[PDB]
Amino acid sequence: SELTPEERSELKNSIAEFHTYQLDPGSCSSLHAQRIHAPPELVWSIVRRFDKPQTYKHFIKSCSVEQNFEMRVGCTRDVIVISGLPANTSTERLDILDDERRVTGFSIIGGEHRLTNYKSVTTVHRFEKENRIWTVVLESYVVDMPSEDDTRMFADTVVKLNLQKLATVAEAMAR
Ligand SMILES: CCCCCCSC1=C(C)[C@](O)(/C=C/C(C)=C\C(=O)O)C(C)(C)CC1=O
Repeated sequence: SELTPEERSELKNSIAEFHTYQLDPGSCSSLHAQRIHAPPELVWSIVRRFDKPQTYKHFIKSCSVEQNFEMRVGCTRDVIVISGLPANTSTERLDILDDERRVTGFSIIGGEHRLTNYKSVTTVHRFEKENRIWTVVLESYVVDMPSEDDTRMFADTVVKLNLQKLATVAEAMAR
């Protein structure tokens, strides 16, 4: 369940525009994709909701935002992760929200974990071939490379699961 040459071709321009980074030495990047057999805007409605990432993020326990919270670039959230993980909390600034083009992204700017300078971008993309509408989501990130330990593996495993749960959650709401 990875993207076909055609989906790849269609998404080539989105990758160039939102998922291409100028790396700092000592940093790395990753790109993940997820087909979702559901409508784009449904997917998009969950992805944009920067105050409720628990809706589709596997390992989030709770997420609080400030009083009278309004969703704008520069606003933060404090995420608490579930028990038994090697992280407790994360605090995150929304770096992008384009409802027109369906692009968000955020940076992890503190918390009790070991990701250093993590920033990701998430984009939702509509597909159609004779009466079948479906969605592909792309998510990329940049982080610092890490004696101990193993932040890339953590990041890849977490985004992959979140993308699988996103799909599961949105395909249900397509009820
Ligand atoms: C080793 C089994 C995979 C679990 C390790 C991931 S625990 C974890 C989790 C679940 C995180 O939310 C990571 C989230 C990430 C990388 C992406 C995202 O949430 O979109 C942080 C608290 C920010 C960093 C972190 O360490």
